[PDB]
Amino acid sequence: KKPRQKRTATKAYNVTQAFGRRGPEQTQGNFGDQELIRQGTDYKHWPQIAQFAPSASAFFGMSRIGMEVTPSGTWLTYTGAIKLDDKDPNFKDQVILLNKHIDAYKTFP
Amino acid sequence: AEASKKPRQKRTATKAYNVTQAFGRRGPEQTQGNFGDQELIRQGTDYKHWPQIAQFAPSASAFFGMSRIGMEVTPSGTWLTYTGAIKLDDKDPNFKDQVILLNKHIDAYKTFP
Repeated sequence: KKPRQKRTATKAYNVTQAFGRRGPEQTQGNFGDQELIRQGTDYKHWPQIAQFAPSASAFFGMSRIGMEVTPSGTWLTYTGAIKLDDKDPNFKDQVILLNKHIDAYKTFP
Repeated sequence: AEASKKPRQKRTATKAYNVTQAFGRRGPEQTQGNFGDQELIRQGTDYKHWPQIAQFAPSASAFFGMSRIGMEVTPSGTWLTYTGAIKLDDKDPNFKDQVILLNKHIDAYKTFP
């Protein structure tokens, strides 16, 4: 429907449907437990996750942007690091939240 | 330019608060931004070809759905790491212009002080 990068996951159109199953491959997303995958932006903690997502400006501002041609197409590559605010009183909760979702697929039945 | 108060990832660069001010000088280093010619650097989202760049920026949902996310703890703090690739549309008539525009900005900093 939308280009992948503009899709918004919800219960009606979930993370697996929008972005593919989570897995170890370089082309796959690795982020989200079963609850987040099932619900996308309907997830109870979506606001606390979304606080880390870049604005279009920040995405093109902060990131190392590349262009690669592979057999499947031409790709805009991006890499970056976003510093958590360790002064933020919720820092400890933000670490626990990200810990619950990074590579959670490894524990799925 | 009260824009400076927002966390780095929520900043919006404009003529009043440019890419350098919001996101640091472009450069080659591992977590230094490399994107933008002199014109985009000075204008941010006022750049008159911004919409044709922003079409490739991810939604929050796509950012956490598409990307490889990691977390690092270092002497500087805790960092959310991210890598990913966004496919351009080979079948879109505007594809060649899209490639020309992104190539205009990738590592453009190399050609000026």
